[PDB]
Amino acid sequence: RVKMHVKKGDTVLVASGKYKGRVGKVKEVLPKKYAVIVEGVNIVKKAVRVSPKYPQGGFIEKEAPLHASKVRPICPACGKPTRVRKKFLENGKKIRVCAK
Amino acid sequence: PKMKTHKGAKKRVKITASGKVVAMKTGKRHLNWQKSGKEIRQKGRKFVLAKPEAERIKLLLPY
Amino acid sequence: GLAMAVADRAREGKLLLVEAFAGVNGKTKEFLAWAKEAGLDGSESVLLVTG
RNA sequence: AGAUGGUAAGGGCCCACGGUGGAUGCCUCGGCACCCGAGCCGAUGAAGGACGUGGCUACCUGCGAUAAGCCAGGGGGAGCCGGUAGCGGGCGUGGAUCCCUGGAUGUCCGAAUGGGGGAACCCGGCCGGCGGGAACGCCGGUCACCGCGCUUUUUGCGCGGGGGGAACCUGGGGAACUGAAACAUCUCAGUACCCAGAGGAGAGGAAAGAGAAAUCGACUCCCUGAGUAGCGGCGAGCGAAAGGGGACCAGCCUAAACCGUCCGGCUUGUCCGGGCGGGGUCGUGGGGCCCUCGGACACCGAAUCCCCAGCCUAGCCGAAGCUGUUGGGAAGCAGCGCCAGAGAGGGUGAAAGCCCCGUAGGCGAAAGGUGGGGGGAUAGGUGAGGGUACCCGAGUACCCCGUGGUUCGUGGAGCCAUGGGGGAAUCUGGGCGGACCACCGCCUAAGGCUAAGUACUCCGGGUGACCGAUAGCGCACCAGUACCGUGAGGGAAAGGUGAAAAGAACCCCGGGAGGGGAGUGAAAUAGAGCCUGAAACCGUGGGCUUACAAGCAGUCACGGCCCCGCAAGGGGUUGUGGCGUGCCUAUUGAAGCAUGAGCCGGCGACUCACGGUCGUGGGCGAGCUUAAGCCGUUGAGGCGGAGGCGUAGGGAAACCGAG
Ligand SMILES: [Mg+2]
Ligand SMILES: [Mg+2]
Ligand SMILES: [Mg+2]
Ligand SMILES: [Mg+2]
Ligand SMILES: [Mg+2]
Ligand SMILES: [Mg+2]
Ligand SMILES: [Mg+2]
Ligand SMILES: [Mg+2]
Ligand SMILES: [Mg+2]
Ligand SMILES: [Mg+2]
Ligand SMILES: [Mg+2]
Ligand SMILES: [Mg+2]
Ligand SMILES: [Mg+2]
Ligand SMILES: [Mg+2]
Ligand SMILES: [Mg+2]
Ligand SMILES: [Mg+2]
Ligand SMILES: [Mg+2]
Ligand SMILES: [Mg+2]
Ligand SMILES: [Mg+2]
Ligand SMILES: [Mg+2]
Ligand SMILES: [Mg+2]
Ligand SMILES: [Mg+2]
Ligand SMILES: [Mg+2]
Ligand SMILES: [Mg+2]
Ligand SMILES: [Mg+2]
Ligand SMILES: [Mg+2]
Ligand SMILES: [Mg+2]
Ligand SMILES: [Mg+2]
Ligand SMILES: [Mg+2]
Ligand SMILES: [Mg+2]
Ligand SMILES: [Mg+2]
Repeated sequence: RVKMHVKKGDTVLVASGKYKGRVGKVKEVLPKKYAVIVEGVNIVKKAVRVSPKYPQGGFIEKEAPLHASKVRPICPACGKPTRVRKKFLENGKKIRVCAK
Repeated sequence: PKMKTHKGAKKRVKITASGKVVAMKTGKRHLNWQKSGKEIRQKGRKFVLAKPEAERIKLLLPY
Repeated sequence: GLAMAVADRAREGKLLLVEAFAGVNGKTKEFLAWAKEAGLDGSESVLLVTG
């Protein structure tokens, strides 16, 4: 509980470091470690694979998780905090001064 | 906590208004049999002390 | 000590006896503006005593 | 004939570099302390356990054969199938996972309770079901004991009890060391411990009180009274009360006389007794019965019950920034802005009010727990005068013998309690006011209940001139564990890679281990019990040095050799000469053949509380100062003269007083 945070799975900007300013859709969000997967931080893994099954695994430089605080949501206007407004029924969330 | 006044000493010694201690003359109750009228009279009056005066002060302090 | 302290700060010439308070409500902007015209640029710590 | 460089099997000193080892620094989920909140659980089976449960499960956690969980009501709004990745297979906006409330299931042990028992095992009776099911086995329900009321009897029916709890609480028992510089009375102490009981508290409690005021007015706790009164082998020591000031505030039911009634007993009566109802509850004495009053409408009003506010048990909203600049990484530096009832704190690759979480401020409950805070109802309760003299708590008061409590140790020894013996009275009664008498005066025993103020902290929260892994709880880490004991019981060590695992693919030596490349990284003497890495201790390389030498190992001088500097000079080494009895403790005296220390590193010893005494800084000064506590605050101060020290001493005291 309360583990919830900023954004979810959608468009997001990154003001981190090695990939500052960059932008991309957040494909994953692990709340336990409080970090999300985007398209910025991507490091090369040399390991063949931990599991013997499927001989080749990949020297892949896949996406590495990223602290969910360095990433910020976005809309028509670039980079905005998050306000919330209970709809005429539900509970949607509006940006700095616009909808959704 | 709270120094207890030495009752054994108060019942037998009163301090002067100044700072001196006074008590009755010793030897006058038992040894008696037929001593010179001087002795018995000399023993009638109280007296001052010296160093141990300070000692007995440190008892009747709250008093 | 209390009076002496007050008398000290006053002797230096800092004990101001205000009364006018354009600060209608609990809004910092108002005070910051009131203090600005009060001669309080913020370059000095102050003990704002008031009821 | 003479003279004097070289030589190192090894050793020494110094310098560089590594190994070992884990000090120091910094870090902190943990711990400590205080404050506030909250406070019982159990035969509807508790506390605490055993066994079992995941597709693959060793342990922890969760759960209980429906066994990482099932049903429903809320909360929440994208992810989820615990720590836990991987093989393998799924769930989620038709709103899951998670959190809060209720419910269901809940093996076997355990108060354990059908019986037995070496706890988690073994064996049954009664009813009903299952398998062909009479022998066998399984499943559901049920059967322990004790207490009280019902049951006329027997047997049954119902209600309760049992056990657990860190500390606190009451009652029944109850030490010794130690102090007294011995010891025996005393002290330690009614403490430790044992035992039974009670619940968020317990106890105590509406005067047979206190004690001298022709006064106060239950009880409990805090100031004070006071180290006073007293106690005491008058030794060591022990140690009240009244009164004043505060918190809190609360007062009630019954026994008896007397009336009705039901039951059974007999010596049959106008009665004895038991059960129930009415009546009655007092110390200006009260009540009963009869008479008179008009004696009814109101007046009092719960501690019990009903509704509600509020509160705990999940949560939600929530102001304000963007580009440059150095870097592995901005939040640092710069430039130009903004919010603030929010500039507390935490995180984000480093140093952030405006990035994330928050904070100020303000929202929220279907359900469950609390709730006189507010309101409502019910119980119960309210008067006068005269007469009558009926009643007012029994092996009790009272007295004596033995004793405990109290400040009271037999003291002149009362009072409160009571093991033994004797043993009354009912207001012309009876206790007490410190032996006794008298007078004056307080109070109504021998029946019970009563909130609050008070104590404690297993549990939750907040805070800290509290610790920071040899500290802090014994335990920051799967610790009451490993290990040690037959058993009570004893009881450790052990934390840190990095911003991210990007945890080093692939080649080479090798059996492996471990290395050398390469690669990741800002960093690899950050490379895996891996941050910082001190010291003892081990080792290689280099400078100087030593095989005719005698010693607390050093110091003083000269010289040679090696190294830094423009020079003079400074550093390392030691050839020769001079001089020289280690440290500590204990002692009249130690180099001592007196004690202690193998070496390094870390933990380790004059504190605090209250009271006293002198000095001292500072405020006030015949005055000075407040204590509990109330108000305020949320790291604010203020009020509060009850009380204490001082202004007069002297005497044993009556008393007198600059004497
Ligand atoms: Mg004479
Ligand atoms: Mg005094
Ligand atoms: Mg080397
Ligand atoms: Mg259980
Ligand atoms: Mg299995
Ligand atoms: Mg698992
Ligand atoms: Mg019958
Ligand atoms: Mg002894
Ligand atoms: Mg002895
Ligand atoms: Mg005693
Ligand atoms: Mg009580
Ligand atoms: Mg109090
Ligand atoms: Mg007291
Ligand atoms: Mg004592
Ligand atoms: Mg009655
Ligand atoms: Mg009545
Ligand atoms: Mg006595
Ligand atoms: Mg008796
Ligand atoms: Mg009574
Ligand atoms: Mg009570
Ligand atoms: Mg510290
Ligand atoms: Mg053994
Ligand atoms: Mg390093
Ligand atoms: Mg030299
Ligand atoms: Mg020694
Ligand atoms: Mg000797
Ligand atoms: Mg000496
Ligand atoms: Mg020696
Ligand atoms: Mg010796
Ligand atoms: Mg030795
Ligand atoms: Mg002192």
